[PDB]
Amino acid sequence: PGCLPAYDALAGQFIEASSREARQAILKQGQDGLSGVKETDKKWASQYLKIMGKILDQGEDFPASELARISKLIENKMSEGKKEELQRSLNILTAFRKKGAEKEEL
Repeated sequence: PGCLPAYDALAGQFIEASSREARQAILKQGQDGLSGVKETDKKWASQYLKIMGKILDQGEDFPASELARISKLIENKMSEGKKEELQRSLNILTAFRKKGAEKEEL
C-alpha cells in the first residue's frame, strides 16, 4: 500500500479550509495536477478528488465513516486480493482527517 504525497498535501489544504470556494480551488489544483501524475498513480488521484468532492459538504465525517467501513472489511472474511485495496483505501481516507484529531484504530 501507499499514497500520493502530492494529494495528501492537497487533502490537508482542503479539509482545513473554512471557505467552500477555497476548498474547490484546492480540488481543482489536484484535478489540473493530473497532467503530472503517472497512469498508475491516477488510480489513487481519482479517489482523492472524489473524496474531496464529498467532504466539501460532509466534512471529515465522510472519510471517517469510510475508514470505519474499510476497517470492518479488513476484519471481515475478505479474500487476500482485496487486502491490498483495503489498506490502500485507509491511507487515502486517513489523509483527510483533520490535523491534530485523534486517530481511530484502522
